[PDB]
Amino acid sequence: PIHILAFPFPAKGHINPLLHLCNRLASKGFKITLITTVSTLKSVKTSKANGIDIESIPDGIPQEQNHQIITVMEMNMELYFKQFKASAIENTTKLIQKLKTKNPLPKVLIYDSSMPWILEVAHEQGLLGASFFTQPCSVSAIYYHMLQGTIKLMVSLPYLPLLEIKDLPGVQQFEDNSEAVAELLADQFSNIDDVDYVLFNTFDALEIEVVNWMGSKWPILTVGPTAPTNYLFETNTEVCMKWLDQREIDTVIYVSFGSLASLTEEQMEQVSQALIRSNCYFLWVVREEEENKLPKDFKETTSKKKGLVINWCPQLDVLAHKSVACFMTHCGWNSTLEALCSGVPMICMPQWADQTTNAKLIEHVWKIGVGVNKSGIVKREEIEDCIRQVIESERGKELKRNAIKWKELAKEAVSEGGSSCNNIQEFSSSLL
Ligand SMILES: O=c1ccn([C@@H]2O[C@H](COP(=O)(O)OP(=O)(O)O[C@H]3O[C@H](CO)[C@@H](O)[C@H](O)[C@H]3O)[C@@H](O)[C@H]2O)c(=O)[nH]1
Repeated sequence: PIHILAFPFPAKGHINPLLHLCNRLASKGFKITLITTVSTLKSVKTSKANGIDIESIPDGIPQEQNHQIITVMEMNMELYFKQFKASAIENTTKLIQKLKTKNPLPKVLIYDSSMPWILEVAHEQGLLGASFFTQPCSVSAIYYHMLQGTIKLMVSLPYLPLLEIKDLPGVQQFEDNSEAVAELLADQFSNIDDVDYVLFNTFDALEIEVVNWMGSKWPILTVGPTAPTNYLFETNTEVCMKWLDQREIDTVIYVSFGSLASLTEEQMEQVSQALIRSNCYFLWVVREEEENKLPKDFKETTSKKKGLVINWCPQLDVLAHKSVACFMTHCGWNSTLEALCSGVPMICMPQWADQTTNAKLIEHVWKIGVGVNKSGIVKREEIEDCIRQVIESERGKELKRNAIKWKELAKEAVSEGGSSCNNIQEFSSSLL
């Protein structure tokens, strides 16, 4: 078989979409080796069934308690991203040298678009290099314009809706890391003309004009959603799906702020009271390190009547469940795309980076969500109003119909003859 190496950035919103692409490629007969940091591997709980080799490299940055890579990295982003980069260059080189003692020999390296310098490692090692963008073409275009200097982070950019300042990717939220973060985002396009394959986790129908514009510059391959319609980490699948199977159609608010965003105790309380004083069933993912900021008896007592509070869930299976009526989300791109492809309208509570832009696209372009309005805390009353809008109002019925329409276009994209299916086949055939 042809041997593909895959190197996501060490965060779940980067690992997961690449993992799903890898599972698709493995189904077509390719051998896959997934490259993870030690810290990522510590959280991997199931891997046997996917048949993918997992090889680990050092973190390359300090190990601070049991915190995640980006958490440590945020203490000093400019220094620690550079340390992560230098260590990853050296250790991916060493790992490829070792893999070259085994058959089948590696032939291609799919790497996260946020680590463009991995292209030089792939080419030095005689491999093809494929840059895998985990953000939509619309937001990625902003980073391209940042690299060209057309914009520095009302705003008008080619083939995007008119944006308010709050709609731009949120780099200011990173405080003394804002400048480093803006440079790393722009740098995704620094070597794009030398990449062997440019892959985006999106589908053409979702952003026709920006994809077309992008394609006028470089051959790009839209391959999304890579997610099927599955997990490396603990997802508490049995507890979650049995609770959802007890819920009636269209009754559950799914609530998640993803793998990284952490709300203050003050914000947690407003979300908590909003969910309670709404009278809806809710499944709220509160990561284990964030639990201690919940109200005193929320998890054990107050949420017991209508809520399931869980430290992680099988999000693809949850969003596919008929009981789910809407998705209160931080609007990370994976959650955004997974909800659209599942036909689930959202309540948008973006926190930083591309989430702000994603929320604007959700509400104003794809029209499958509403956005909370901050006061900078989002108040329980605002959340409750958004819940009624989606759950009870005529508008929410329109958002749901729009979400089902996108689900159908996404199904077509990944089915035989669809744009993403065609592009994955073109990629596979090229490797052959
Ligand atoms: O209980 C859960 C919650 C989430 N997920 C999955 O976790 C991932 C979350 O990804 P995402 O929605 O993209 O949010 P983040 O966790 O914040 O990660 C991303 O946040 C931004 C998304 O665009 C990007 O900068 C990067 O891809 C990455 O940092 C998705 O695959 C989810 O399906 C679960 O499986 N179970």
